[PDB]
Amino acid sequence: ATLKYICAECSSKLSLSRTDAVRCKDCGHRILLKARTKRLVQFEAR
Amino acid sequence: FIVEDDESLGHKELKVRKGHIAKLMATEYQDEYTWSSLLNEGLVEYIDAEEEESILIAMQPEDLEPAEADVDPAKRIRVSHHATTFTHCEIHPSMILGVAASIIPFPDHNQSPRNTYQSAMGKQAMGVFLTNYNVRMDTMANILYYPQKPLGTTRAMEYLKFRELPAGQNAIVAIACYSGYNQEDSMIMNQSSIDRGLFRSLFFRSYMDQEKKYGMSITETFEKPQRTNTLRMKHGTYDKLDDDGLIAPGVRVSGEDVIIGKTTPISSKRDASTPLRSTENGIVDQVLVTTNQDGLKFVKVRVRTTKIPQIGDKFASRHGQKGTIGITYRREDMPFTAEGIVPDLIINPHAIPSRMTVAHLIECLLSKVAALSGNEGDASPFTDITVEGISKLLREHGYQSRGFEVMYNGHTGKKLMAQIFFGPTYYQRLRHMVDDKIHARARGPMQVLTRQPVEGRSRDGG
Amino acid sequence: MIVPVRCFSCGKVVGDKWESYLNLLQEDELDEGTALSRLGLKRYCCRRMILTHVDLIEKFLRYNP
Amino acid sequence: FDMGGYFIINGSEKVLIAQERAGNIVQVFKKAAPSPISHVAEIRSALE
Amino acid sequence: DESAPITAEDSWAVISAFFREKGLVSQQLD
Amino acid sequence: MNAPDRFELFLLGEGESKLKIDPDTKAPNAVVITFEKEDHTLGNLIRAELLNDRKVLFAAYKVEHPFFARFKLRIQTTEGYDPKDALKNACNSIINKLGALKTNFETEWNLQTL
Amino acid sequence: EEGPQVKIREASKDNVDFILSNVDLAMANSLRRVMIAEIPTLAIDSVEVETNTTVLADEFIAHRLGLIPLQSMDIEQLEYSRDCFCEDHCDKCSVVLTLQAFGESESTTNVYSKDLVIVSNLMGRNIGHPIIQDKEGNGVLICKLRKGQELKLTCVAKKGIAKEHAKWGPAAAIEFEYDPWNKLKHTDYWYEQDSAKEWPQSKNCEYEDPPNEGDPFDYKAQADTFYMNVESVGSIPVDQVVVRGIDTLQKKVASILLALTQMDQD
Amino acid sequence: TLSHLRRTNTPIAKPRQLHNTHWGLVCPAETPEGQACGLVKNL
Repeated sequence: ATLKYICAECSSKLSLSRTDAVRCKDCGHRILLKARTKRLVQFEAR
Repeated sequence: FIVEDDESLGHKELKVRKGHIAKLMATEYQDEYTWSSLLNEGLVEYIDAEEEESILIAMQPEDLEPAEADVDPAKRIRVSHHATTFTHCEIHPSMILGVAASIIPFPDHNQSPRNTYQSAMGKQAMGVFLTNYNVRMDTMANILYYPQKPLGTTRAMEYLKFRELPAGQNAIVAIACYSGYNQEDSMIMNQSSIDRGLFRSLFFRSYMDQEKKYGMSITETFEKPQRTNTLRMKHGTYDKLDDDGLIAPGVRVSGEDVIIGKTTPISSKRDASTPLRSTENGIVDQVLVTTNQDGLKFVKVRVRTTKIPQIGDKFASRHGQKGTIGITYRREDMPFTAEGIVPDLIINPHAIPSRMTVAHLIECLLSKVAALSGNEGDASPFTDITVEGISKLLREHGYQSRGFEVMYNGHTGKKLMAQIFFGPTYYQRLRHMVDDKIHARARGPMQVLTRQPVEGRSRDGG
Repeated sequence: MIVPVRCFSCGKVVGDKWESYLNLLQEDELDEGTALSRLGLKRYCCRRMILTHVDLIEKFLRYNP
Repeated sequence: FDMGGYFIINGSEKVLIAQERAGNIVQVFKKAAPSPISHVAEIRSALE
Repeated sequence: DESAPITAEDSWAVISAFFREKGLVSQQLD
Repeated sequence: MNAPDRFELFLLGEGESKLKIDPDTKAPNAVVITFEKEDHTLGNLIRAELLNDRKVLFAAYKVEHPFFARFKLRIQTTEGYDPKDALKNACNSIINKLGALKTNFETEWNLQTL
Repeated sequence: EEGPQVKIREASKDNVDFILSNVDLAMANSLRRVMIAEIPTLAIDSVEVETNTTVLADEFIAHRLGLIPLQSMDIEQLEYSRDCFCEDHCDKCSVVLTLQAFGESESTTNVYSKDLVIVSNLMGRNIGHPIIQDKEGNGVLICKLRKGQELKLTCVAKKGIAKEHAKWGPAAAIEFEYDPWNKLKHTDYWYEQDSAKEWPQSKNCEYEDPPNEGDPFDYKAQADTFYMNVESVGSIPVDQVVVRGIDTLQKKVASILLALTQMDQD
Repeated sequence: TLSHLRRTNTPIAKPRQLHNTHWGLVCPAETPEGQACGLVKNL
């Protein structure tokens, strides 16, 4: 049900915004990816 | 190795013995007798160049040691063992070589220089530089879709971890004249194969940006702006940016689209966004928001593209055989061999006589053999292998002993009056493809001091 | 990095024969060259395809998310 | 598989390259027939 | 016989042992 | 980038015909038929068969350049016998021969075990 | 019967060794090529990746899915997209397959072509079925994944042929030979001492009578007899890969007569 | 990557050449073409 970022290790849908620093709940590992986009992407089969 | 004749049972001889050895392959199997042992048990010594001055050395532990009480008419011609003084003896000669050279097959079969080049292209090739790449944000990187450990090899590779991270493909080569496109150093490459995934490669690039700060509190920001005073933005289509000012991975970015929205307050909306380099185009692949010591929002985006071998693309074997594609053909147009098989490559016969790289020539035979037997052929430096010694093995398999084969001209299906040297060969796909250089300009960005066209294809220059 | 479905040169399917072949090695303890002929790979083109591919994926798999 | 041996400064992987430094040796050389100098002895002097 | 000669193919075993402890990057490390 | 679209190897585009017949002036009674979105497969074939019609004084074909799927076929015949007609037969002939082979092949296949 | 006849030698479900007799070379080959590049088939040509966590990147898998052979016997009754009046595809011109996987197993889960699912109406006809010949029954390994790695796709297969791409071609290889004892001298063997010994013999020498020295050179000799052997992938039964061959080729040679007609009115 | 790790540099009397003493210690064939050729060597 919706999300944003991710733990680069404990991969746990996080999410946030301005001034909320850039950490995680427990393990700090301030890395954070950004997960996919809902809108399906289409590809060439060759 | 040390030789001290201190062998009350005969002449001079290596201090190390088949026991020391079996006592090593014994530690090998368990994956207590290391290297440090062979050294603190005085059997091997560290000889620099200076000391090397005052010693004699044996090439091979055997041949250059026993007595003289018939000789193959195909092998080479090694001198003699005219001396009973040998203080030390070389582990193996092929250890004079360095990283690069140690990949080159049959190096002892090439014009000295032909190796010197190949010792510079193997650095322009593509493979797998590490295995943690799906987790690396390095600016620019190429991965070869389907890597293959080379048929022809070198014992030296085992330590260069080659069979684990190769850098090319064993392609069914065909040295002959055909359409006329493989002419003057460029090949005709089977399209079909190219389709079934031959030589396809990955391409990752990654931009970066921080949020510059100023002690007197003034901060840049990652947002999705639009007009509102300044106007100084970018031509690109912002639309793709989410609100955090970043593109989510799934997206398909192309032209000069934006990848990072950033803003700088000055006394209010001046842009500092990052657009995908003008020429490139592809799919995002992984973004990532981080912090940098000072508490700055640090962000690296990475875009992935799949590059298919095209007509301008450059390629090369392992003998300075650099050459580019000239045209792609399909099995219909491709020259075939009764068996059914057909080539993936088609290099012109002319690129041989003066290059005088026979090694390349041989690798084909060695590989066409170990391709059938499945016994990873050995093409390591100076050894006891022969051409005659292989033509026998290939004959044991049914195909002509020299490699040639009969083939029929794909257009008609008639036989080809002559035969073609057919068979596998490892080929590296070196970077520097065409659509990364094609470049045109009819007026555009002009320098400021001079008022002449700018430099580089990157800036639209002339 | 995963088996190559279908042979470059020739064209024949070959993406399934991975495990089959890989097994003819650990279990039925055999020697390459023969294993292949049994899997049906007869001509070097669609032969070299298997005998070479290095299954990096397994290494890839071993990371984390 | 990585083998390290390099550093990691401000992000990038930096590699320090070996800096070679034959020298300090005497050699004598015959010079062409068209020249006033007959023979010479050279020596490349350089602080280890 | 744990004390006889040594043929070609043997040498490799040694070299193998070399890199086992050494590594292609020895220098830089040490 | 500059790579055409694969399907331009068989699909005729806006305003083109498989055929285009231009009358060769170099010699009397002879023609130059341009086959579009075609190649060796059909070219060489209609060329061989076309070489049997004892009424055909000349017949050769050629792909002008690999890049493009198309080819020119030149046919020459005995006066009072239009080549266009010659082309016809030579194809019918090719079909019929095939009509048999489609049959005679299946014949042998039904009689098989495996 | 009337002309060019055959004498099928060995023959299985995957090969069709046989002998084409009394035809023109041109024709043999003409056919050969036809078999290779222009036989209509079916295969994936559009992957709509919804979710993927694997180590194989999107377009990677994509490519693979295309190669994965699909059923195509009734192909001849599934219109090519480009002709079906529907804006971008329909059950009347396309097949839809879905793909879902999840790392439930605490030990590497394999994604095989058998995991494909047909979700479009088949209209009752052999088509779009991931062809299997694997002993076990899971053919073609698409890709692997670990812990909680997912992979939701959706494919659309269409017609297409080895001209538009090989992933369509059914051929996969085809033996071809003739005059096993160079009688027309269509070659000049390369040697070091004696051709005969150094240049191997073909299993196909038998079926044709040997040389006979003395004899002069036969010049009026043309080219009867060819020892083909259409192999196959599976998308089609080795036979059709040879029939439809002689068929498609034939249709073409017609559309030239047909065009020669629509051109006589003016 | 390895290759780059075992590299050697040499500032600025016939260096570029391949010396005898260079045997076994430095590679004979691996060096950059033209420019600074033989000034940069590989162990």
